[PDB]
Amino acid sequence: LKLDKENALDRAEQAEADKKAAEDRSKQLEDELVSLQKKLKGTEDE
Amino acid sequence: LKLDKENALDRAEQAEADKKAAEDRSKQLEDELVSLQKKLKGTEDE
Repeated sequence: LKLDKENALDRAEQAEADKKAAEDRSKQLEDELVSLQKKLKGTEDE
Repeated sequence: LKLDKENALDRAEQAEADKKAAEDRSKQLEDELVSLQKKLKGTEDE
C-alpha cells in the first residue's frame, strides 16, 4: 500500500534526514577535529 | 507504491547505512575530538 511505502519511505526519508543530521554531526566533528587539532596546535605552539 | 515499501525499505537500509556511516564517523570523530580535546587540554594545562 501507499502506507507501506510511506512508512518505508519515512524510514528512508528520515534516514536521509538522519544522514543529513549524522553528516552534520560528522562534518561538524571533522571541522571540530580541525578546530581541536588547530587549537591543540594552538596550545602546542603556545 | 506496491514495491515502494521494498524500494524504500532498501532505500532505508542504504540511507541508514549512510546515516550510520556518517554517524559512525560522528562517533569516530567524536572519539578523535575528545582525544584531541584531551591532548589539547594536555597541551593547555601544559
